[PDB]
Amino acid sequence: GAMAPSYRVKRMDIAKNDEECVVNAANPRGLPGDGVCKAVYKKWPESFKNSATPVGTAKTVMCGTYPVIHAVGPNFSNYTESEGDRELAAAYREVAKEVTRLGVNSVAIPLLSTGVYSGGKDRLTQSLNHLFTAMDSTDADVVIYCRDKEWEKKISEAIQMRT
Ligand SMILES: [Cl-]
Ligand SMILES: [Cl-]
Ligand SMILES: [Cl-]
Repeated sequence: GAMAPSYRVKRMDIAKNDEECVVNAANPRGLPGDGVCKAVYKKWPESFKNSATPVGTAKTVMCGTYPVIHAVGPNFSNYTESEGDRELAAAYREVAKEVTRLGVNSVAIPLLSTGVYSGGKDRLTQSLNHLFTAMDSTDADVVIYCRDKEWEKKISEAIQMRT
């Protein structure tokens, strides 16, 4: 575990992370995809061997010894708000199980279902709160990666609020 487990946020490409493993915002079919998923495919293509997994689950595949945790958030275009909310919470719970199983001291994580799977809605708070629910009981240093300047400020505020 980390000596003083923390949350941090950085506004940069998660493919350039300084953590011991990465969470991919994957699609269920293990396809190269768009956004975070395409950056992850370019950086760690070997990790897409048998990475297909259902919505609401996470499947880890090693790129060398570097773990890529493929976490499949729901696409809110297809799911009801209710069912999507349940699957998004479940995906993060499976990420926490994988991070724990791997014994890493740090993890790089995007906000699941906030980009092309958001169904055109702002889900910063929904996705971040489900991240916290899952990861709060883990002792890994969590580093959240985002691309928008205003999102960085809002995520930083939410982290600092809890102290
Ligand atoms: Cl960057
Ligand atoms: Cl997304
Ligand atoms: Cl963002």
